[PDB]
Amino acid sequence: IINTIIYPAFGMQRMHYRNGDPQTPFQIAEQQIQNFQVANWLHFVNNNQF
Amino acid sequence: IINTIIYPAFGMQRMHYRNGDPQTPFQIAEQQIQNFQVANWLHFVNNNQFRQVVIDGVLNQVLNDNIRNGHVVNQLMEALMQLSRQQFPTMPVDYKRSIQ
Amino acid sequence: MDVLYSLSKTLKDARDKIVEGTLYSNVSDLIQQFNQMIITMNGNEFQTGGIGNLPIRNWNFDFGLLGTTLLNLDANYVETARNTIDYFVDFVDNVCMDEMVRESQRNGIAPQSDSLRKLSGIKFKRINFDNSS
Amino acid sequence: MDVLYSLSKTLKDARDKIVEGTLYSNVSDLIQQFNQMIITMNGNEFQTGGIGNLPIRNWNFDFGLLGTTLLNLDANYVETARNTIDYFVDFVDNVCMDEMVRESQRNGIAPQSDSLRKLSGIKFKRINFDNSSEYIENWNLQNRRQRTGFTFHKPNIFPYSASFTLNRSQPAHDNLMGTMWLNAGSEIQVAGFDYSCAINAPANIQQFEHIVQLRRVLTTATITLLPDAERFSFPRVINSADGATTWYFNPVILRPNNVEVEFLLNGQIINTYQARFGTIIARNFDTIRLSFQLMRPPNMTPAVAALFPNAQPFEHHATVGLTLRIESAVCESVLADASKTMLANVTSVRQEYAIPVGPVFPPGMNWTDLITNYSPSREDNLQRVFTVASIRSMLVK
Amino acid sequence: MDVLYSLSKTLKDARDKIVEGTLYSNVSDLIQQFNQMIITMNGNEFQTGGIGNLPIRNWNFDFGLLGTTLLNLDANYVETARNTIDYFVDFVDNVCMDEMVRESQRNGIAPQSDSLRKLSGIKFKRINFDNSSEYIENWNLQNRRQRTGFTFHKPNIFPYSASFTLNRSQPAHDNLMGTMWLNAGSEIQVAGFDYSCAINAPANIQQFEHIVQLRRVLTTATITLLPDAERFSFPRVINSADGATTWYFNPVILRPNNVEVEFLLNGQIINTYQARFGTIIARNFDTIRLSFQLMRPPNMTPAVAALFPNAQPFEHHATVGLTLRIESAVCESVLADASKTMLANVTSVRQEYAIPVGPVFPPGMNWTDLITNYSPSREDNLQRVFTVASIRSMLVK
Ligand SMILES: [Zn+2]
Repeated sequence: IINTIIYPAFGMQRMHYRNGDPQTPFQIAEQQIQNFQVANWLHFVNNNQF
Repeated sequence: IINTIIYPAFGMQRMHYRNGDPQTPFQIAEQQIQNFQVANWLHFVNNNQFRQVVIDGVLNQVLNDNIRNGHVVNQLMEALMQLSRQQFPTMPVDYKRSIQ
Repeated sequence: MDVLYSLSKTLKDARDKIVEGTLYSNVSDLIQQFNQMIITMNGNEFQTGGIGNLPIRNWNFDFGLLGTTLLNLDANYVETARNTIDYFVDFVDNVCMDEMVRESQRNGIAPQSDSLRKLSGIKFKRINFDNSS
Repeated sequence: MDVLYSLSKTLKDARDKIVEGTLYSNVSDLIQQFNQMIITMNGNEFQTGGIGNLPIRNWNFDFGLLGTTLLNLDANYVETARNTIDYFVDFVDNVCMDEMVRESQRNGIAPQSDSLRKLSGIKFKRINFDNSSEYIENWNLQNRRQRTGFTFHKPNIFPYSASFTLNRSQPAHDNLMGTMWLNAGSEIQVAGFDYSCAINAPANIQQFEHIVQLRRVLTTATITLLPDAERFSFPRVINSADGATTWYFNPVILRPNNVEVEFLLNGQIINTYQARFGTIIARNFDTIRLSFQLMRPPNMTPAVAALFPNAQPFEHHATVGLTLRIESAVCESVLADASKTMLANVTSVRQEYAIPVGPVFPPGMNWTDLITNYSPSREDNLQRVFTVASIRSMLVK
Repeated sequence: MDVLYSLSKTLKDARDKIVEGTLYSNVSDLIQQFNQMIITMNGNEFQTGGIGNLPIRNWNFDFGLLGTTLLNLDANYVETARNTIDYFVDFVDNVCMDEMVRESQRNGIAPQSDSLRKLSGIKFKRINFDNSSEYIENWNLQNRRQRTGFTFHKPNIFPYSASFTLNRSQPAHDNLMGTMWLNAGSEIQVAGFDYSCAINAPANIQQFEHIVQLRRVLTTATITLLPDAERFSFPRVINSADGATTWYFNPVILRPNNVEVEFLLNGQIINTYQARFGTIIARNFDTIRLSFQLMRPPNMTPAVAALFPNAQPFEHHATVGLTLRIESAVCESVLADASKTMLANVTSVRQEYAIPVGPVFPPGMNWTDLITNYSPSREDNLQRVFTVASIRSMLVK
């Protein structure tokens, strides 16, 4: 999602997102780009649990 | 073992490692480890020298072995307990999963 | 005892770092610590006071945890939190004061109050943190 | 306002935790907060100054973010950062100072300057963080209307007052009886004198009393009380009450008899100490009452007897006294004390920029005048102004 | 240097946040920083001591890193850690002390010891972290050539000086006029005396003046100014200026007339106060000038008139005085004050280890001698040495 849907048509692709296994990939997109609507999704999804 | 195990799955030296030919990778690793359990294995393994010293039933030098090992066994119990706390991060998932 | 300490730095670093407008991530490490507490507590009941003019008030826990859904802090988030803090504040005050009056010749270096004696219990040690005071 | 606070702790915890070396992981939580700021700012425009000799300065924002990439920090990383910080520092300074000068009667609590008024705006609230700085800590608790409180060493609660009261006097001022004192800062010295050495007094004892009313309640006060008032133990030539002439005071000191100190709150005795010198605790009071007596010595060696004749002239004047010093205390209202630089910071910025006298504060932020008529407006303005001074001192000293 | 700092805040924030029980995710960011260190160190050898009675202890490194998962900490975890910390503590102590004694005329601002010189090395920089300790904070801001600043309650700016100046005297010392004073620490007391009570003086007024030149500028000073100099209000027998005889001082105190205090900076009046007693602010000054007068009382009751005859002998000596105390102030240079233990720490370590007198500091780190000739070299060495003392006090008190 992060590398083919949100960055790539949101003029946010400059690096095309490089990830090399372990840590959390949604997560890190959160503290990277700014936008509120987009920004709430991230925290609610990421830290969403049972 | 040292490389493709412990060190990284345990998160410690992510600098994987580099031996020459004198003192042993199983031992030195010790001085540099912080998980007692892990740490005892090391000295015991590096120091368990087949107690080359015996003179029984009249002249029978038959390089012997630890009561410990013998049937005190625990060594095993400890070899396990140390294993019981090697379950963690660093690289891809299918890794820890499979290994542990 | 050390237990006690935490309880506060928890609240301070709380009533301080938790305000209308700070990014969640500035409290991620904190939030956690907090919840951890609530858990260990809920269920057990306490008695403070019972000396001189000091009132005997009974405290009880059975609260709910703190929602970590949020990107910044919406006002609403705070108020629902502050309400929970205020019960702990008014608590600790009564806890401190109760152990701040008892004295003992033999062992006057350990906990005296029914309130604190119970804290030194092992099942609570799980809280201690940031001992910089 | 709280906004403002952050701006600093941001920079401090910044100009502090960001240096050639350390691991990213120690600042990860920080870096973020920072950027978040730049964003909210960029695009906006400001204006500070314009009053008195204060320069007018405009500021704009258009800055790059921070490399959340790297593992460790290389020198180059810092310098490109420090360059951005320095613009904010030089900024805040100008922001503080601009709001540290304006006063206001009606609402002397809320913001004044065009600079800050704009900050209280909602769109900036996205910046608050880590309010452990004692002052802001109390700024909040007061908004929510709750029990505040500060800490002071040698507080400055007593407006300067140095005078006397002659309870018995006559034109020649050769047989006086009364008290003289000095109330200033955190100290009180008071002496009771009786030129006649209680020769005709009932039980040969003259009673004295000194009452001091604080303008604000002090709690948790650690106090030193000592017998004798050294300040009034030496020969003096003093102006008469009407200023028409001068009298002579030639003291000889005796121990104060039946010393009783009362710390009252709304007329009620909260703490009372009878002849206890050394360190005493006064836990909550708005008034101090010192009562002490001069008792004519019932037995006197010749040398002593010679000082106290049965008839005038009375040449050696029997004097008893007390000294009381408030070492530390807590007050719900801001006050000047012997350690904090707040009053000095506010007073200094106003003096340096030739700020005109306003409608709230006395000329020169004079402490005695301020504490003497410590109105609600002066206190709200003082607290606002002291809190800003404390925010400023986190970065600029 | 900055390196050094870290080493501690590392240990403190360590011996503090690492206790039986706490949740790991409170130290995750910390743990890391720690390990990072061990690494950089291991494989290095050090040596401290070698001077005076300072032992020469040697050190080597070979540890590793903590890192095994655990939601919470088990007792066992701590003890295996504390054992490693204790070697670093006992280390740093020896490191501090070793660099806290050496002085260098040349670069008394640079590292000295074989121990530290090695630390400033680049390969160690990978350890820096959290510089919020007031002293280091200022160490940096200076190294970058910027505006420093510190905080002091009752600063120690005045070298001890207790003397007098006779403006009118004669062999018998029976009709003197002049001033006597005590400048020490943060306080000044000065008295002006005129045995003749200005009987033949123009307007029956004798002018006095006392000037004190600070060795460093003080800003933001909160000051208490009170009339009278109690220290010079009692009878004294004093040595004559030439030491050949002794004179008698028998004071009687009058209120100082036309009191004017000026706080000057480079000859310019920055603050001036006319007869204002109590709390006053002096925002930036390198000199204090106190001017006051003795005015013969125009109207005197008999008792007063009797003290001041038209002709000698003059037996009661008219005296006026002032007392000034700097409660708090900011200085761009380090100074001793009434609260900080820096001077005492440095002086104490040197005394305990019988450190020989060096080329920079006066014998015994004598404060009066130091502040009297506060050269750039002494200040740079003092700052280095004070900053190290402050780093040490984070762990060892
Ligand atoms: Zn003091």
